[PDB]
Amino acid sequence: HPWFFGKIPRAKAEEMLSKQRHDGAFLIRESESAPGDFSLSVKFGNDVQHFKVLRDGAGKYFLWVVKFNSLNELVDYHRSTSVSRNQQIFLRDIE
Amino acid sequence: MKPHPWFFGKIPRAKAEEMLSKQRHDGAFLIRESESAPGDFSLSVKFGNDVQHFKVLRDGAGKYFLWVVKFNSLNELVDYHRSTSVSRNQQIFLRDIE
Amino acid sequence: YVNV
Amino acid sequence: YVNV
Repeated sequence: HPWFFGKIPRAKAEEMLSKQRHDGAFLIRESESAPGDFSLSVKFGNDVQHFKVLRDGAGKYFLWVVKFNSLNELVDYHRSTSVSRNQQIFLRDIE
Repeated sequence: MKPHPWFFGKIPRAKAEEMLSKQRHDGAFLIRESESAPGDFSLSVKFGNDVQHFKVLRDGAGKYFLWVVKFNSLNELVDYHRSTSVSRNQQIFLRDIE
Repeated sequence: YVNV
Repeated sequence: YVNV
């Protein structure tokens, strides 16, 4: 994969990414602070953001675990984030 | 404070569709207590000529969620985030280094 | 259910 | 990391 860069140091990933013109330009590298893990480095503005690639028992890959403490929060969240994976459905109050 | 006009308690799935199908804006929704699955909540939403239902999921900790999005490989995660933001507070989309 |  |  052309986005994988093996053991490039976090510092070098930033130098490299900081010279890209498009926000979103990224690369995946082996984590330096956490051996065995993977890190996603992405350009955005005058910064380079780093994300840790999370794993679970089943050995799955994900960046975030999005869950809610109440039905109230789940609802409000989906007023701006779609409830559907294949369609754009944003919750709107009945009228 | 005002009661949340989206919570309908225990009402038949059919009645929720009937009610929502009359709505004019996609997204009109309601939360109801499932009858077929006692103890669960269901989300009913209008979209086009249909009404969709989503089961509100839970985990051992009592969290509420509609989807569990994970991947088997890094490449699968990469493709997903080409069209879905990798950030929660910002809209950042992965795109190949040129 | 769409999600099940 | 932004997500940790």
